[PDB]
Amino acid sequence: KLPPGPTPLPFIGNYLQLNTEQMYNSLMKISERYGPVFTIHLGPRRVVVLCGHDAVREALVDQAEEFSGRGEQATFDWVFKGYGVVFSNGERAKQLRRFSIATLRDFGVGKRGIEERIQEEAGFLIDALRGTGGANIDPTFFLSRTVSNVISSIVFGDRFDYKDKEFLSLLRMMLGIFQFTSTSTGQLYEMFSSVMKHLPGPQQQAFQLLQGLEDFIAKKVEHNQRTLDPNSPRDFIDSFLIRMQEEEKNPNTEFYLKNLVMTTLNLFIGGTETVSTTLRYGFLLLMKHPEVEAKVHEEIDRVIGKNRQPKFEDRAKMPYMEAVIHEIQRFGDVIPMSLARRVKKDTKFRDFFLPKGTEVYPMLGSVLRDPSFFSNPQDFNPQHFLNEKGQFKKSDAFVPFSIGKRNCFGEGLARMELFLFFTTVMQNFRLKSSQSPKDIDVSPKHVGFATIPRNYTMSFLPR
Ligand code: HEM
Ligand SMILES: CC[C@@H]1C(=O)OC[C@@H]1Cc1cncn1C
Repeated sequence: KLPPGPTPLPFIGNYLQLNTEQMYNSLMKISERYGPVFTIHLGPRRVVVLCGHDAVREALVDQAEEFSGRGEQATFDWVFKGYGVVFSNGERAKQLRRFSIATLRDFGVGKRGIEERIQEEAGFLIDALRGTGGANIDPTFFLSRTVSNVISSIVFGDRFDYKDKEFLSLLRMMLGIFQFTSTSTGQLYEMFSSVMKHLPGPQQQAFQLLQGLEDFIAKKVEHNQRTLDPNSPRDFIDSFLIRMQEEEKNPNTEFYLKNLVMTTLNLFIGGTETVSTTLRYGFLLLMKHPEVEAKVHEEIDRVIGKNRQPKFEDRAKMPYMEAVIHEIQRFGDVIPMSLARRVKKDTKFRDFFLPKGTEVYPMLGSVLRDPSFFSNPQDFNPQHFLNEKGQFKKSDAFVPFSIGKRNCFGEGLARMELFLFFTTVMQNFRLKSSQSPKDIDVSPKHVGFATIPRNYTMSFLPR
């Protein structure tokens, strides 16, 4: 009655069928044998796996409510423990998601306000990139300081100074955690956390980075409590603390300190790491494909010029830039197995029985690379989202933010960030790799919870 899958052994589950260094490939290799919907055992953790566009959409959209429960990511749940928007369920999820979405809008997300903040911030990236004097540099922290400063703008009330040593520290913590969760040890941790959380190893270093990010948030919150004005909120934290006051006589309220610290931490991490990684992978992809970079320059110079900052409405007159970013996201596949979902109830799904609480892995990478939706799925080719005529061609398999009821509500900010950061860098600079185009490896360095591109250096040269 459960979907078919390979026979597990007691406790270790399907250990013998999985290579934890390549979870995505192992699962895809299993899906080739069993079909697109299968049951896998991550140790004693039973998970149903959805591969391909049709399986992912049929579950997450066509049966949206049923598949709207949140599952586990054990590394991250070490600190969160079900608190905060991302890892919450039921009433807690309803309440925090509604609040988060509305308070981000109040602070300019999808509005003129945040567009101005992003333009300013891009401005500061531009100056910082000129300041290398065309140097061969690691762009990791330049990109990530810039990106993080936007969400930090919204949640903490001010940006970080690029020279701030504590800022760099947090960014290393973030990079560190995503790194770990995409290593074989990270993925074994997903299978055997109840043992491994008590064992020395890279787990312990990852928990310590998570604890450092937690301590920094709770000290930012403590500061806000001590200085709050209930009639003029400075930031997201302020808004949340005001609601905590209004709610202190509701006995069943989800608005309390632990949910504030953990939601704020979801936002800070969310709004920092994915867009940053996307950009870094982006500049690698473009350096590997000079023909695509040249076509980008052409369009920016024609539609925008050189005399001003790019804006968000510029998107509508720029078919090719939209297709490069969509293709960057589709190739990049930054979060390849989504965040895990779970069935809210005993559930019937295309002739299988899913008991209440069964964890579900929507293989977003299998949709981004579904050969029914994309011609040569393993090639970076911006034409994947283009008319024969050259107009922007959408895709139902374009799913890097997932779909359904618990879909990324950061999509709006991220899309605005990607566009303005990519064009404003492209307008002001051309990209020059440390090796020739043919010797650049664009294959990932780590794939697990995230797709992590290889360490590289590059140069930014003015036009
Ligand atoms: C390149 C950019 C981004 C990518 C690829 C991405 C990807 C994802 C994915 C795959 C999920 C899981 C959704 C699901 O379970 O169906 C998610 C959820 C989430 N994301 Fe993002 N995201 C991005 C940007 C952002 C930004 C900028 C923020 C914060 C401003 C953010 C915050 C969140 C939050 C809070 C959730 C939890 C949704 C929920 O459980 O209700 N993300 N994102
Ligand atoms: C594993 C959950 C991570 C967290 O703490 O909150 C969001 C984050 C994952 C994520 C979702 N959207 C972008 N990111 C980087």
